[PDB]
Amino acid sequence: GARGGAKVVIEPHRHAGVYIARGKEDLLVTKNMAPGESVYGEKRISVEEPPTKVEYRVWNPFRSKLAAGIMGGLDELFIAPGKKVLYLGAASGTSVSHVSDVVGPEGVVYAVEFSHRPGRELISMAKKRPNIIPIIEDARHPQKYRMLIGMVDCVFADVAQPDQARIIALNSHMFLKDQGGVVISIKANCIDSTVDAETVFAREVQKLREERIKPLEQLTLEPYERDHCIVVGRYMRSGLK
Amino acid sequence: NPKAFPLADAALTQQILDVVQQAANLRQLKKGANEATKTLNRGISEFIIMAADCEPIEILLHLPLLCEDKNVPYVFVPSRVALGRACGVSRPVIAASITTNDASAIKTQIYAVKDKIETLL
Amino acid sequence: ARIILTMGIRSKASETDLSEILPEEIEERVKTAAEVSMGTEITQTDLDNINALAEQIVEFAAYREQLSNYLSARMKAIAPNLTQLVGELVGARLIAHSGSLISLAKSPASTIQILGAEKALFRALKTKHDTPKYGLLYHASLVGQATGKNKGKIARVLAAKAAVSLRYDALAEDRDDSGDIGLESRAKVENRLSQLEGRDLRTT
Amino acid sequence: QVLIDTNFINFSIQKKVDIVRGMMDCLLAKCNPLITDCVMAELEKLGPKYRIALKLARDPRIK
Amino acid sequence: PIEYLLFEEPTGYAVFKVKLQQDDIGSRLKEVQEQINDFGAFTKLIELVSFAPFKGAAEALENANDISEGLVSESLKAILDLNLPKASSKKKNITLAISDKNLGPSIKEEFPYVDCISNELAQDLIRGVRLHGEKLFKGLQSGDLERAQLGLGHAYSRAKVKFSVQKNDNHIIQAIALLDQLDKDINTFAMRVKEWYGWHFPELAKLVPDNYTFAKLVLFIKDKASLNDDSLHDLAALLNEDSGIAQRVIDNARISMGQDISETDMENVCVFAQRVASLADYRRQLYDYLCEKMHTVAPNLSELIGEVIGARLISHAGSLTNLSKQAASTVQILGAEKALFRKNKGRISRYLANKCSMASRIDNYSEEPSNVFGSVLKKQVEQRLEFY
Amino acid sequence: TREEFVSFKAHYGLVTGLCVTQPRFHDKKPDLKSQNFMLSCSDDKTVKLWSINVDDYSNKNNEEGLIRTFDGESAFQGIDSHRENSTFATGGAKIHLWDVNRLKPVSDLSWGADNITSLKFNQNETDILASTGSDNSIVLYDLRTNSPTQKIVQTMRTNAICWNPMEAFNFVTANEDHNAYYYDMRNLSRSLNVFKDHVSAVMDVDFSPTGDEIVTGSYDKSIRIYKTNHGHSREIYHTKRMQHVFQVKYSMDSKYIISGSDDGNVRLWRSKAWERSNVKTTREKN
RNA sequence: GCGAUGAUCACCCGGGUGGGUACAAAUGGCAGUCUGACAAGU
RNA sequence: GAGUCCCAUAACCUUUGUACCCCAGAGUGAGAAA
RNA sequence: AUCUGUUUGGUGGAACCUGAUUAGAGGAAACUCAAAGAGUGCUAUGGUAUGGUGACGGAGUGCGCUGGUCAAGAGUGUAAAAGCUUU
Ligand SMILES: [Zn+2]
Repeated sequence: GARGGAKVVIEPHRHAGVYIARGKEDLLVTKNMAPGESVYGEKRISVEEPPTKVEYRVWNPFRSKLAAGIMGGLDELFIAPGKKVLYLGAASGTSVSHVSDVVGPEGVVYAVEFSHRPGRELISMAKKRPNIIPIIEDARHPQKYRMLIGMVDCVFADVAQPDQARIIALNSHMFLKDQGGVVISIKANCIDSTVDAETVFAREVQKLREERIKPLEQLTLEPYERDHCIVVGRYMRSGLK
Repeated sequence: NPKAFPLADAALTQQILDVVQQAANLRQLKKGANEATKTLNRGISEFIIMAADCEPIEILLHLPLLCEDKNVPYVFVPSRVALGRACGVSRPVIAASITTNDASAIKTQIYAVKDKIETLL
Repeated sequence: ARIILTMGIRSKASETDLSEILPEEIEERVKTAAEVSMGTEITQTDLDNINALAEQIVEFAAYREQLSNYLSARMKAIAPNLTQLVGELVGARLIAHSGSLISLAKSPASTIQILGAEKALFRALKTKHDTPKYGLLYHASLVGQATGKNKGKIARVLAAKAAVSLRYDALAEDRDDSGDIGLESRAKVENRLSQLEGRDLRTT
Repeated sequence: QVLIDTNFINFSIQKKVDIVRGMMDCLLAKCNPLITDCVMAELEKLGPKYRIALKLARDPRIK
Repeated sequence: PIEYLLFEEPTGYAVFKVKLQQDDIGSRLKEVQEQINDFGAFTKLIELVSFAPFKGAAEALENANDISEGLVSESLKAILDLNLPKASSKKKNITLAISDKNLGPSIKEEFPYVDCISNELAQDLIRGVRLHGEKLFKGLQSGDLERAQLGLGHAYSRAKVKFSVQKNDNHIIQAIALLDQLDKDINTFAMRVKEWYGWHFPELAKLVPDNYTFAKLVLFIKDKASLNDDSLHDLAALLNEDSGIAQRVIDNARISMGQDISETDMENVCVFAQRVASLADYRRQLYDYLCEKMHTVAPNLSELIGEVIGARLISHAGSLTNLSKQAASTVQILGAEKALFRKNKGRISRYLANKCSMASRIDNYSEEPSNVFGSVLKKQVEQRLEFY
Repeated sequence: TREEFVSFKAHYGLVTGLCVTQPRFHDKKPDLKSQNFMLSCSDDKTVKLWSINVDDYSNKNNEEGLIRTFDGESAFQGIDSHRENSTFATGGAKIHLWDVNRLKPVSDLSWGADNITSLKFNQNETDILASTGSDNSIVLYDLRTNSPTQKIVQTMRTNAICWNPMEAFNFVTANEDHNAYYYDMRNLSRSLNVFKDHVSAVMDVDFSPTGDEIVTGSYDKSIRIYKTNHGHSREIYHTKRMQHVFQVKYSMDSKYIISGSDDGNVRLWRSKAWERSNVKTTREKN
């Protein structure tokens, strides 16, 4: 398929900071913040621009759930160039690096991770990317890293925890701007494997409404994932009605 | 604090080893560290079982990192001799993986142990 | 590279002075970054070799300057008249492109104009499109002074006078190493540039 | 999980059918009945005539 | 009943005074939520009374740790003591709004006369101070909050991870990338030195094929006209007379076809030949450093195959962590383009690759790796070698 | 937050009275900062003291539930607590003065054999108390004498009494003839004012802490707010879902009104509908 | 005196043809060096 | 009059020279020896 | 090729039908002149306006207010205490 010597046409996506590489096959690609290297072995595309050699990275939907959301057709992403994004559950640079590419030099990414072993690489990756701030701390206690984070335009949560609703709740109140963005990736099995996936998704949305987050849209990630959905909402402190 | 973490207690060790033995009869078990590493790459692992007395322990400490990256449950059992015996081979086994198969006869038994491993983590 | 030699570690930034290397506004900026630097410490064993690499960079730049001064001396003795007109650097490339001084001398002035742009020239000639007009002479000082369409005209004028001076360099049996023919040739092109640039297209 | 409509409560009272027990009988399974604010608001607006319906709707087993 | 507010910045501690108290019963009403966003409305609620910047980067990290652990630093104790008025422990207490509830019990211990509040009313004020940031400080030197967050963020994160330069293996990748570059440049420049001096004495390039010896000789015999018996001894000292080149050059310099080049040209040749000399010495210095670093970073891998071969293997994987995470088969094809590990010959290569994979795992996941396991693992390969 | 701190199944019968107090135990200082206490009384002949965990302050880091029970011979109908000290009074078939540190009524007050339906302690002259009887009567007590003082009989029963927070000797009464009467303690022959807007029985009354307004709840499913200097309401509040207003109170900032009806809902109202709770710029304010 | 810390798994006559990776050289190829008298001012 | 701006300071093809290679590749996964 | 005549790309745009629009449809210029919309930036800060009308201000005295230490008193508790509450 997308072999080495193949030639492709790069065009912009509907979302700012995201691109499409056309050909016999289409690829979702983001401009490389740190040219010449791959974070996790993804394919890369070089374009000769007047000349400077700019580079692009391939975004694999089967590895990043945010990428799966783009393929499935999310209407609104608050992640855009020149915005501050608080990334919860940043295991490594598999998805944060691509988010760091979208926000660009002007934006920042606050990557929050708990486990130290994935944390160590997040530090090493962050030093190739000046706009990533790694915060090796538990997301269940935002008070610990309140010094480190300012107000953020969007909050992205990939934490696979049964009480993610409280984690997203606490972080938004401290750091998310009014009318800001919230993006959640919900895996039904982690939250409650006893009940069906549809029940779990309806339950998580109800909790978000209780927390003054107005859901805007919901999307399931098939064929890339099973029993997964991404809920996109807005933080309306004034009122959801 | 110790490198092998979490380590299953006596009650949970037997429950795990039973699933390992049934998986071997059903051809749903991959034995060895190298084979376990491959299955994580393909995303076909329900969970990884490792032996905590491996000499040295570090030769299987890469698997937890791959597991956490892929969000695959993992757990350590005290003995590699016991793990090898349950796996069905005639030699000690330091690491093993339960292959994912939605049409298997031991779905409930696997998912029962899988849930307990998640609580332990 | 010179900053590394002066200060080896961010700690030294507090007391080290970067005045001779950097201006005031720049040197203070690096000092602030030093205390708040995001990077990690390095051992003396690492610092010793990073200094060794840095010593190579400054020494490379020194010898590169020496070779540049050497080439100027060679060009001012093998083709003094050409150097007066086009310059040492561009003249050297014109000789090197043809492979010899005599080979360049036997070329017509039109070729010298478009010497370095064969790829554009022969593509255009075969596909019935307009041909390039600058070639390698585009980087001469006189062409830079010209603007707009006058760049194309000065390339035509400068190439013609370069052939006059170059031929005097190659084929003169008793040439003085003075560049006198080049100096008078240079004045003609400057006068041509002055009147050519003095004209204004817009009605006054 | 069952969403209760306002008229459902009124007819259930007419036929002497308990909400929780009646649902278990119909489906032979545990049912988690649910009343939204709209349904609760509609019951309150019906007036004093439907005070009995309002009190049953407030049974603790109804979430 | 909130009267003072404590806000923790990366730069320092700020204390505010609450001029007006916002409505609590109507806290969830929209207009009281919007006033937090509006600076015109917010500024009537609170006012800055004190600010105490940290001395430097070191103090910031210590107070970041203490605030994370809910402890009252000496710096925090000073600012609070300077600002908060003395009140009774029982009759009436000055009220302080703090973001973190865990910090309340600590402040109460130091200051019995202050009651800490972190209810939703307090959080709303803290949210407003965070929202407007430096705008509330009336120009007081708060540096730049965004920039200091980056420095403090990395510091706090690594301190918990206990990141060390010892775990660093990128020095190996730099050294190997530089070492082969030097091996290319030394050859390329040495070849040029042969050409330039070839014009002046073409045959001598044939006499001394080894380029490094040729450069040192050319540094001595700058002009082939200069030929003395003492000079013959001095160049005879260079290398050895076993090859006889010492006699050949003297006899051959007398009768040769090289056209004499100018003094300035000779100056370039010797300086350029001197250049080739420096890189050769630097290359050896770097090579020893790579050997030394390999032992420290990956003693097992270096001992099992070698420092240079291990360094090439780490670079191919891109990092020591990448090499460890790979399966044994992938490691074998990782060195299958340069034949790093190289039917019976292949069996050793496949056998050796598995051991190299385990050697990497010991090095990568050990804070202070030893070479004890590398030695026995290499020994196991030697027995396999003898068997086959 | 409009959320419960706690919920108790306090009494088997009807809750006929409730008051939030700060107890003063002889040997123990209760933590008012971390705990708030309420007293409840009911027709099952028992008075219970409860403790509730609150999150006002973060100076600590339980014992949340029933603390003490006072048994009575007869059913209780009203309860109120002395502001300055711990003593509280209950009104049932007989009005009894209780002390928190004693399980039996410390003193017995009663004008006669008639029962008491409600009572309310004065807010400034804390030693003065007023009660209402089933015989269409209002009785005044003074604890400094441990005796009743004055009694007046009206044409109809009065359901509630509130004392003026800014005027120690003035109190308003909710009456059953669609009216509320403003009285002076020292001269009860004449009323200071009459409020006439309601069309059913007035069941509760409350003063704003500023003392310039009163709010009345009525059986006609409405809430009316009066200016103390005018005999007619300036406002009426209602809803289709509100079914019989039995209780009305003012928020302690005088900005809101809390009403409880028999449909089971406790509603919040603005004291002045056109006002808003946000902080105003000087240009808004002026 | 084994092993999951990993068992097992092109052509032609000792000689010559066929194929692959990397680097360097070529005065080897593509591969052929634009036009030619007017222009600017009063 | 006339494309420096697709590196003629270059790319590609051919020849020669030098050093290595002729097993699977996301390799397979319980045999081997007797 | 005084062969053949389809496809691909450009030029052109009759009739019928369908839709939209209509003092026909457009283009260029700007440190030009107007009438509006949206967003953003800025301490954008009197919850009741300077310490002060010789109607005053400063110095000092007294009263008043605040903090904890000590002593005594009252209550609670005890065999007696210790201990705790105190507007
Ligand atoms: Zn609804």
